[PDB]
Amino acid sequence: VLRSVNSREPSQVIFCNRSPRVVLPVWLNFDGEPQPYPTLPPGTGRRIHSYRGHLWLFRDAGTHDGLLVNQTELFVPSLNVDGQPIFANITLPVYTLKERCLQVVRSLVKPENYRRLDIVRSLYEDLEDHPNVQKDLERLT
Amino acid sequence: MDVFLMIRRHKTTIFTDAKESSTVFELKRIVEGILKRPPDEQRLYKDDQLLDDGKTLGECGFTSQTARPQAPATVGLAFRADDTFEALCIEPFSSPPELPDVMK
Amino acid sequence: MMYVKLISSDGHEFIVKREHALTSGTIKAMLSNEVNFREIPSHVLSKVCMYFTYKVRYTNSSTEIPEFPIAPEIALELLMAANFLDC
Ligand SMILES: CC(=O)NC1(C(=O)N[C@H](C(=O)N2C[C@H](O)C[C@H]2C(=O)NCc2ccc(-c3scnc3C)cc2)C(C)(C)C)CC1
Repeated sequence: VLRSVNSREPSQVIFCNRSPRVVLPVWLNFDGEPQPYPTLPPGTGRRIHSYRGHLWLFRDAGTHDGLLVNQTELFVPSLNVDGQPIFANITLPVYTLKERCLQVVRSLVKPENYRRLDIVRSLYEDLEDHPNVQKDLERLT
Repeated sequence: MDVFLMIRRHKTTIFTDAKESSTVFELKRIVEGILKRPPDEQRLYKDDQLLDDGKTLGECGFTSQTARPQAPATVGLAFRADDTFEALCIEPFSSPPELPDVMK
Repeated sequence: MMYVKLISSDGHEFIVKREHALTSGTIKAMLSNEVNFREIPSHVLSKVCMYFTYKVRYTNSSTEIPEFPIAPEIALELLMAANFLDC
């Protein structure tokens, strides 16, 4: 369902990382498989060649936490007007306090030790169920 | 520009915002609406320094890039009982426990 | 402006805007103008209040969003509070 269209109509894009994370761009290919692309360090930008109707999303390269692009989940390159490129502004969302606490706890505890934490079983499951692109593709569908 | 503050006395802490161009006296009127004590019974402080009514929050060092939503700046508060003012007293927050072993 | 009082387990009294406190469905239910939290100490509840301010300020905004900071030493307790408060 969620997949790029094979249009063959060029479209130039600036990927602008306005987050403090290392960014992984992900292109959804013509069969809907996620394909990873080279990462962007915090604060940096790249001019890249893509196509009209192609689908992209963006993640933290180390943890796969979700990021936003022009204030939403997916980015689709559009028609360039007057030769000017389209801007893809990549930012942190406002995470819930719970999801942010889970991020910080995950960054300090090795997965094998989640069960030794003194918390309710449901929070152990919440930690183990870490961010993942396939999970979100199933959701977005 | 908005500045984000914690106004603190003893075991009381008020979260609020104000303009950088607003005055110390105007901040006392805010405290008055919440805690029901008039400006003349209030002293405001930055650390140990007593703040003058006519000065702006900006002049006194509360600026939009240091008094942030996720990390607000502290303003101390003392009340007058009867004739004289109490000393500035701010109770510290509780201490976190040791990091569990699996977090080291 | 309508304020509410949130009281920590060690007796610290946090006075915040009602609208900010309604970020939490749990707090809304406990109100519907003071709430006592027997399991949440002040070093955690103060951070909770700072999250409310952060969320209200940066939700539906254009200006770039900074990271919400959480010290390692309070992360486990803050997680438990956020789960109880559904925020
Ligand atoms: C030959 C062909 O199939 N051309 C078309 C096409 O769709 N090509 C794809 C293509 O070129 N793509 C798909 C995406 O739209 C992006 C584009 C591409 O791969 N561009 C090169 C590129 C290289 C690095 C980067 C990045 S991302 C972060 N840093 C860099 C340097 C971005 C784009 C691909 C099937 C060859 C993968 C049909 C028009």
